[PDB]
This record gives sequence, C-alpha cells and structure tokens, in this order.
Amino acid sequence: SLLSDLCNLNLSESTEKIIAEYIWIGGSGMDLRSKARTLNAPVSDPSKLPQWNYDGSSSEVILYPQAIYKDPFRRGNNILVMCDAYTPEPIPTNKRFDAAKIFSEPWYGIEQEYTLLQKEVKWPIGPYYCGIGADKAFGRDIVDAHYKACLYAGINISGINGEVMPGQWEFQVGPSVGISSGDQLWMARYILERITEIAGVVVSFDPKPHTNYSTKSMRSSNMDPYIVTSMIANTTIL
Amino acid sequence: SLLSDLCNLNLSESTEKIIAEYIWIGGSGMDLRSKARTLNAPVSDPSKLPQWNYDGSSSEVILYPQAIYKDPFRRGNNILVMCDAYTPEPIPTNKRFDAAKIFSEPWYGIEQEYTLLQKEVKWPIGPYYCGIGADKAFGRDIVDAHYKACLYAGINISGINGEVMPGQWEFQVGPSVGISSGDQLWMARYILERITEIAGVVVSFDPKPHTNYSTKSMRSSNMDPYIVTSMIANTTIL
Amino acid sequence: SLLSDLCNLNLSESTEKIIAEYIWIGGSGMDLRSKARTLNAPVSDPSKLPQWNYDGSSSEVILYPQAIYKDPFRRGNNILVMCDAYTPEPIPTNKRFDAAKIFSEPWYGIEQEYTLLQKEVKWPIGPYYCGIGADKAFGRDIVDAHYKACLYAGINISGINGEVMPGQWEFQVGPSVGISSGDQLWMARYILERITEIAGVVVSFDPKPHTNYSTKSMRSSNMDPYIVTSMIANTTIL
Amino acid sequence: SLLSDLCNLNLSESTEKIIAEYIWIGGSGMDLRSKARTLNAPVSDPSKLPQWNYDGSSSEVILYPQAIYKDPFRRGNNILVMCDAYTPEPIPTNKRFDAAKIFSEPWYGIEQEYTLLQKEVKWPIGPYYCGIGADKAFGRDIVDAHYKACLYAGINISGINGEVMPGQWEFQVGPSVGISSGDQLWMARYILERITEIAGVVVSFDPKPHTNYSTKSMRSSNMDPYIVTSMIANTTIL
Amino acid sequence: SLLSDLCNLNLSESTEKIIAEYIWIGGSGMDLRSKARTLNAPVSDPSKLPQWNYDGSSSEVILYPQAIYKDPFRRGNNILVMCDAYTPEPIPTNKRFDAAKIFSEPWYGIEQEYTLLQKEVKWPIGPYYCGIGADKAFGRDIVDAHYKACLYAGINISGINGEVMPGQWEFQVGPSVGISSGDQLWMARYILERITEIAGVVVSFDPKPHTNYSTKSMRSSNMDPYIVTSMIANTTIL
Repeated sequence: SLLSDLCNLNLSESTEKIIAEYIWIGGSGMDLRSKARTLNAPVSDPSKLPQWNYDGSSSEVILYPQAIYKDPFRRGNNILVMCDAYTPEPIPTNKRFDAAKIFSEPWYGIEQEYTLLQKEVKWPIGPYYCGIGADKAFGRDIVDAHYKACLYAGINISGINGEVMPGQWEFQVGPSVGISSGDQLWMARYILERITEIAGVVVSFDPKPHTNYSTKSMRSSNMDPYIVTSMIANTTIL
Repeated sequence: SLLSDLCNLNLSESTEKIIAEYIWIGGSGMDLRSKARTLNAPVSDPSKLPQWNYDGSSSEVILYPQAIYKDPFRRGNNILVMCDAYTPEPIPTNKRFDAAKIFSEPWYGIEQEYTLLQKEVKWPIGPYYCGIGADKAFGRDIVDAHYKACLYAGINISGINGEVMPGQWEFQVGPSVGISSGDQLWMARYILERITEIAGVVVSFDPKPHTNYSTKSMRSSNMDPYIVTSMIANTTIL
Repeated sequence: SLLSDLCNLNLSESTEKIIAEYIWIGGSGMDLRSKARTLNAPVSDPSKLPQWNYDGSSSEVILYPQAIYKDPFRRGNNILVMCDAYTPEPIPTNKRFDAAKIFSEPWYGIEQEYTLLQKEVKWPIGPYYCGIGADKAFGRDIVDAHYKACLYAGINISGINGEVMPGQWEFQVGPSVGISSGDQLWMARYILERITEIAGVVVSFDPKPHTNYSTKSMRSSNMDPYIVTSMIANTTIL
Repeated sequence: SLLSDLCNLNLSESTEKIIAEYIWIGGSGMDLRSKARTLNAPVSDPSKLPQWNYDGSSSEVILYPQAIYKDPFRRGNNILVMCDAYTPEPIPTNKRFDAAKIFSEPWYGIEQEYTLLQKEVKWPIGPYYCGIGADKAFGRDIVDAHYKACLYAGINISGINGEVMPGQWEFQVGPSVGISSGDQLWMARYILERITEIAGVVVSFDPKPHTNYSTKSMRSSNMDPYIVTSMIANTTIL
Repeated sequence: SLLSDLCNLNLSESTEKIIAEYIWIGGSGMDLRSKARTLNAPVSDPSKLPQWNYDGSSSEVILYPQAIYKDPFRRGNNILVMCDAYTPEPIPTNKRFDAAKIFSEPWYGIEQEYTLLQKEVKWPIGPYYCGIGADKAFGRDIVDAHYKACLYAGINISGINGEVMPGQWEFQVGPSVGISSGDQLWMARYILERITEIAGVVVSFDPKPHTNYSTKSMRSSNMDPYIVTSMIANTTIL
C-alpha cells in the first residue's frame, strides 16, 4: 500500500468537515481546472454554498456555486462544484451568461467523443465496431471506471460504445435539461480527464490527436457545448 | 492499485440506474460483439426492455431483448442482454429465427472446447488428463473464474474437464431447454471472452489455432451451434 | 488486482447450487488428478452423491463418492470428494479395495516429507532443524497456507516441523479412525500441489531428488498410504 | 503482503494500550522529530499525560504534553502529542515560551509552499496553475493523502492548490484560536514528511531548491509559526 | 494476490481446533527455534497444556508449556508458547532453572538494541537521532509492525526509538513482573525475526556487525535476559 491505503479514509469518524473542490473553465477553453477548499456542514443546495475567487494572473476572478454533485475519488459526503469565471460582468471566456439568459423544457442529449492515448508515447495503445478481445479494448477498465463514476456522481449519462478508430470511444448524456446539458457535459468531461491521469493514459477530446432535441412540446462557435446548444435552441422554440 | 479502485463501486446509494449491455453476433467469425448503455429501474422480464438498434456499416440493424442475466464484471444489479440481428426480416447472419420457430421439450448438454493460450506469443503459458502441478495446468485461475462467473450469472452450467494435449479444456453446458441452448451457450461463451482479455491470455475457439439429446418424450463442438441444436431436434421433434 | 478479483465470488447470493471436485489416483500412483462438476443441493453424506466416471484412455473407469470434505481454494459450500477407480471389480491401480475389506477402531498416524525446488533449475529456493532467520526457512508462507487449509478442509493434521535438509519439511496426519486415516492422507498430499502451483515451485516427495499404531484392544514397498497401513494392521487389528 | 498486512492491526480487543508519539522540534533546520511511548488509559486531556524527556547530546531535555491529536499511520485510539523542549527554563531553540507568554483571540492563517523532488536526482517528478491531467499535476496521490490525513488528525486545514512552476503546492492552515494556530502548522507540517517518506520523494520547503489576522472583535527570515505570529499579535492583540 | 490469499483464513467457522508454536532456545544461545503443533480446545492456562519434546541430535529433549501468549502472524485463537529445554535435569544451555529458583515482586525493565542490514550485501538499507523522512529512518514499516504485534501478543512493551548509527533502533520492555520479565523479552525477540523474515532483511544484535530495577517495596557476560536479572536480583531482593 504505497500511497494507496491513504487517499481513502472515513469522514464522520473524526470530523464533520467536507471538502468541496471548485472547478472552472480555463486556458483556451478545453482546459478545465480546479482547486480544493473545505466547508463546515454538508448541504447540496447551490444557494447556501459561499462564493469564492481566484487570481487569474497565475485578474481577481470571482466564482459562484452552480452545480453541487458528488465526487469520484472521494466518497461519503465530499462534493464537486461547477463554477464559471467572472472577470473583475462575466469574462468573455465564460460563454455561459448568454446561455443562462437564453434558457431562463429543452432536453438535450449532446453526443461527445473521446480518444485514449498512451501518455508515455502520446499515441493510442497498440470489424473494430465495439470489438472485443485482443487489439480491441485498449483500456476498457478505464471505460468501466468512467461510466460507473458518472453514474455515482449525478451525471445523467446514457451509454457508451466504441468505433473503428483504435482506442477511441464515445458516451451519451440523453435526457438533460438544456442549461444542465452545459454543466453535466463539462463535469463529465472533467471526471474522465482525471481517471486516465491514474494510468499512463490521456483522454484527448479532439478530432485528430450531434445535438438531440426533445422538448416537452412547443410553447415559445467551434467546439463549445454551451455555444452549440444555445445556437440550436435559438430558432427552435425554446 | 492503478485504476482498480473504481470499477467496483455501488449503485444502491446514489442512483438506481442499472447498466444493461447489449450483445449480438458479429460477422463471419464467432466474434460475439456488444456495446454498453443504461436503463432506469431493475426489471428482469425481457418483455419490458425497449427495442434498440445499431449501425452495421461501421446498415441500420435493430435488436430486441430476450435474455436478461446478471453480470460477472460489474455485479450488483447490472445485466447482460442477449440480442439478435434483425432488419426492419432477420439477417442471414442471425440464424436464430428458424430455431426459435422450430422450438416454439428437448434438453441439450452440448460439449465445447475453449483452448486458451498466451496473448503476446499465442503459445501455452507453460497421462495428462486433468493434470495437476508443474507443466499440467497453464492457468487455472482464469478457468475457476469463468466457472464461478457462469454459475453466478444464471447460466445452468454443470461440468468442466481438462485435456491431455497442452492447452485444451472443456466445459459442459448443462440442462438447457431447447432454444434456451442458444443463449446459455453464447453469453456463457461470451463471458470467457472478457476474462482471458483481463489477463495476457487469448482464447482460440478454433480446432487448430459433441451433440447431446435428453428429451422428456423419451426418444434419446463450438463455432456453429444454432444449426446443430436445431437440425437434430427436427429429426426427433417432441 | 488483475485476474484475482474473481475466483472469490459468493454462492448463496445468486444461486444455491454447489460444486464438486472429483479426485482419482493417477497411473503411477504419485500423480493425483481431478476434474470439477456441479451439483444441485449441498449435502455432505457420501452416499447421496451419484456415481460418475471418466475415460481412462486419456477405457471407461467408474468413480463413486467416498470422502466428502470442504474446499480451501473455493470456500463457501464447495466440496472436495476423494474417490477410487473401478473397472467396469476394483482397478489394479486402486489399491484401496484390499484395505477396505481388511478394515471392514485403529487410530493411525503416518509421516510425510517433501522437498521444495525452483521451477526451472530444480534446487531449493534460497542448524536447519526448525531453523529461523537468514538462510534457514524458505517459503514458510506456503507451509502456513497448507497447515491452515488442511485444518479448514477436514483433514485432522496435527503438526509440522522443519529439518536439516534444505527446503525440507514434514507434517503429521494425527489420530484418525481406520481406513479413513489413509484416505485423509491423500487429500493432504493433494492440497499441497495446488498450493505449490501458486508459487511456481516443484514439490518432490522422492527420497533422492514412521507409522503410529494405537487401538482400543481388538476391533469391535514404495510409500503406500494403503499398502503400509494394511500390512501393519493385518498383523494386529485387521 | 510485504509487511503491509501488519501495521494495521486492531487494539480494542487484545490490549487497550494507547500509544503516543512524543514530537519535538529539531536543531538548526525544520526537522521535527519524535519517538514512540506507550500509555495505559486513552485520554485526550493534555493535563494528564505524563511528562517525559530525552537526551540532547545525540544533554537531558524535558518535554511536557501540549497538543493531543489523532494519528495518520496508526489510527484507532493511537495519539500524536506535540511537545516543546525545556532545558533542566525554555531551551533557546524552543521559540515557544515567548509566544506563550505573549498570548497569555487572534485567528491566524499562514501560507506554506513545498517543492517535491526525486529522491536521488533532486529534480521534480515528471497554464500550470491548478492544472489537471498529465504534465500538470505530478503525484497528486501524495497531496490527497496529506490533505485527508490533516483533516483526520485534528488540524483544521482549510484549502490547498497548485502553482505555476512545476512541482510545488500550497495548503491553507485554516482559522484557529491563539498560539494553537501556530502549533497546528507545525503539527500539520509533521504529517507531510511521513507521507512523503512512503513515496521515496524529497520535500523541500526552501525558497530556492503571507499571514491572515482576525480577532474576536472581528471574526475568523525563519519560517516560524511562532515568531511571525507573536510579532503580528504584539502590534495588535498586545 | 499469489500465495497470500491463504494464511489468513478463519478458525471458529469450520473447526474449534487451535494451533500452538512450541519455541525453545538454540544451542549457540543466539538462535531461537520453534515448530508447530495442534490442540483441541483453546485454553490460556500453561498448566493444562500437554508436555512435548523433540530430538536434540538435529538426544531427546523435553519441553513444558511455560508462557502462553497470542500470535501476531495467525490471529484468531492461535497461541504461541515459550518453553525451556529440560533433559529427561535442565540442560546447561537452558539457563532458566537458576533464575526460576532464584525468583521463587521485583519489576524489571531491560533495554534492547538491534541493527538492520541488507540480505546480500550486508550493508544497511539506504543528526540521525530519532530522525524522520528520507536519509534518516529506513524501514519504519518493520518497526511499526513489530511494535503493534508486540502490543497485540501480550508482551507489554513500552517504547521504541531510533539512534545515530545508520539502520539501528532500540525498544524497551519495562512493566514486567518476576522471572516472566526475562521470559517476555525472549518472546518479543522471537517476533522480530519472523517479521524481518517477511522483508528480506537481516537483523544483527551483535555489538559490532541497561537494566531497570524497581520493587514492590521500591527503595525500601553475554546478553542473557536470565543471567543478568538473576545476578542483579541476587544483590538486592533475592
């Protein structure tokens, strides 16, 4: 148990403190980053978690709690929260205020693809449609881990399946509220981004390392979940 | 424990989702393929799962649920589902519609070999009938795993044998009622396909990498099984 | 983690089926073989099990349930059975019919010795009389495993000790009733090989790689657990 | 396995002998040292633990119980104790008597940074600001372990984050009352080294391999939690 | 999980038999040998256990159950026994008869030192006074294991500490009564070797690879836990 018997300890035995990691979109847009801080009492309602901030130079950017769900790598009562960047008005990189004001029942099953690479070499490991056996499932345990972690957290994920291109996969979100579909993707794009970090594997959400619409009824710019859903919710009723 | 901490979480606490993988026969060979997707509530009756499909060009091929049995590698309430390839007329590769219409009380204890060798070298890992000790059993952990997973799932499996020539094995399929011996010899043939894949072991069903009949009206080989189980039933129908 | 998370699943959770490992003696008398096959209800009475058989060419040879004890490598309700070989009259290699007819309450104890050697060079791994410390005891974990497995199964083993010969040990089968005594020894020998099979070690019982008598009063030449006891009983207790 | 089966035994059944490790500050640098000592009755009141001592030549140096917290690597009822060094008057290296006499309710939060390097080459293992995935976070397992151990012990650590230069972090000691605040820093720092000792990594706190103040009126070159805190409270809490 | 899944099985679920490790002192006085035996019912009274013996040629030498403690390497109801060598008159190497007749309430505390070295090269593995982290403490896992095992067994050990010379330590047993005091030391010594057996390390107690006295009335040349205590009791109490 070299650095493995730890990282997993009971919570309520000693203290009542619960961590709550703060997550936000950074960099060019594909880099989703986070850092940790505790709390006092376990509450899942987003209107009680205190605000916070960080320094953007490393530019004082404020963060507000929006999504409070559970945690893959810590269990019990530990919590992940999804927060957006506000410039010292929202920051232009946020790209969420417009979506919030537009969406303020458009269920969206956004479809996303991800490819696995061997991080020591940055290449994929090693009839291919959902193949099994040798030279087919390059880290199918990683996929099991991500699927079950997403079920545990609170992400509404709705299936996963491989294709012909080696290593790569894709998973489905299905029945998620429009604005929620801008959260439940990004967090689910985050959890996976950590899981392969355990191994010598990296997920690259890129083409070369679909948007469902089921409204309750009617009653009325590259790779951004929020931008795509906002654009396609424009024109169409809601 | 790299990546193995996950894959073995629980679902009775967080979300009542029960992943139900969908399985269908592949192309020319006996490559039983499958892909994963979810469900909502725990039900074992195959008359309630909705009819789903896939793309065959990677064309549209629809699948229906008929075999609903528990999971070796996921446990809990997760389920494997056996499905056959229909076209919205059964595909010739199906070879199950004729057997179903013929059988709708014969019991088939068909015998099958599952010669298994090493992955990288395609060679065995290491008076030989059911040998024990050095240079006798080139991996019995996977074999015990397959046996117990088969009993756990719901397969009515009965026996297992060793072999003299290094490598070959065999398991009995048990008292399977007619068309049921088209499920309990494929999905119980599917389970092994993952277990060897867990290790550096490849199972080579081919002869060069028996037919039973126990009816109640008192009247009386892997690869291709549907044809076999059905032709010898026609000869002695009910 | 890999390949070992299986092999340890539970029985009574899914199905109340039981398994059984049918064990017979090899041609030369030093090899002990077995093959596995299931059963419906768990019963420990040797009379209730049904009579089974095998092929002697690998020539039909029948086997009857003689000794029913529990299983260390599968735990739960899994059961080992010691059975003798019958020609379709006892088979000459059986050597048990004479002992059974002779013994049909002598308490007997027989001593066993065995040498452990490396798999591919045939030398022991790594004052020696019950020695401890550097260059004294090698593979004492195997010894602990065998001792505790033998207590668990039903073998009434009594003690083990190490001697001067490198990689040499000796265990005592303890007081036990009549022919069952000899029978018990066989399972003990059996168990050892499987445990040694885990470690990649070769066990040699041959001399170049004591018999205890105690009764009430009167019943109311190559390492043979049956010939030796029959000869030493013929003269005094039959 | 290799010693890991031990180190984790329970004590509430065999012997209720609470251990206690006596922690004292080292010599020139920041080398917080200790040794173990058993006790009879488990009590957390620092006014009942017996005084102890040691030899300073490796000179008698008495030690008195000040801080009683729980234990990362022993758990159960095992307790760590933080004690200051007294000459047979305070020792000059103690630096705590001045702080105690000054403080005899200013809340303090101090900032700590530490750089991780390889054991035998001194380079660190393996947009960086709180980065995720590969090439951003190296050995976050150590960091998660230290964070959760610090919550478990009794340290009221409050937050943690990464930085831009490769291979360092920063954790927030949290708001606490009086001199205990400074004490807690030392204690928490202690835990880190033990955890790093598991991984074969060297922790360097040196700059080249801030303080928060709030009162009861408000709310909640040496790297000395004592000198800096006392100097800040000299000018305000007096 | 090879070879280690066993060795930790349960006792009371299958059989109520217990084990017992009979331990005697080697000829040279520095080696402490033992061998295993079985018992029917678990009893901790040294009077009820049966006398046993061995062969001194590897010359019969009788042994009696003197000290009964629990077992760290088996848990459950398994028991270790410390026994002395009696020739059917005590053997001169015993050295315990004189101490027993001298002592037949002086509390004694003895100090022990040991050095850890590599199995092959004989050099130690890997300011040192009670050092922490890298370059100070090597193999503290062995030390924590021995401390906790000694608490578990019944040895009322007091404390342990590091020292200056690389790779050597010292533990202390002080709350001991009568001749059992010396006895306890011996048993504690024994445990250490078995633990080091797991790690592939060599323990040397030799100087070149303290006695505490307190009575019920208080204050009103080899390393032999018996010779030293008998000599220092002669001048005071007995």
